[PDB]
Amino acid sequence: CVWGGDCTDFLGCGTAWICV
Repeated sequence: CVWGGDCTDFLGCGTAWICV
């Protein structure tokens, strides 16, 4: 749940930066 990222936090919420 951020914006301007590569991956996803929760889907529908926003992106995520670092993901596994």
